[PDB]
Amino acid sequence: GSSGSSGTLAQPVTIREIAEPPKIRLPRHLRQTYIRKVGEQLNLVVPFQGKPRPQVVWTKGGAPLDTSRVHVRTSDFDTVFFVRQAARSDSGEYELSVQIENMKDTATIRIRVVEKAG
Repeated sequence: GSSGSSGTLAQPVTIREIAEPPKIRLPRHLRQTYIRKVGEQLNLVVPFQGKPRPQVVWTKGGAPLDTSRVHVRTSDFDTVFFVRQAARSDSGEYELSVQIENMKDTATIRIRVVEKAG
């Protein structure tokens, strides 16, 4: 008779697979113009998920942090951002992207600095 079926011949593809995809868990306190005062110390904890070890990239508009005066303590678990004094200048947008074997993620953060009142 005549049966029906699909299929083709072609060597398989062997390639390592990812354990867990990158995910930038943004808190509710970051989903809004971060209002802060000048001089005060900044503290931002943006947790990230993924495996085996998701990289953490920090950029301000497109360029990486000067990493000269800023103290960025990234932990396998989550990353942490802090600053001695929040100068009105700092006020901008912090983009956080997670690098992975064959995956990548991005995120935006709004930061606003206001001069103390007197």
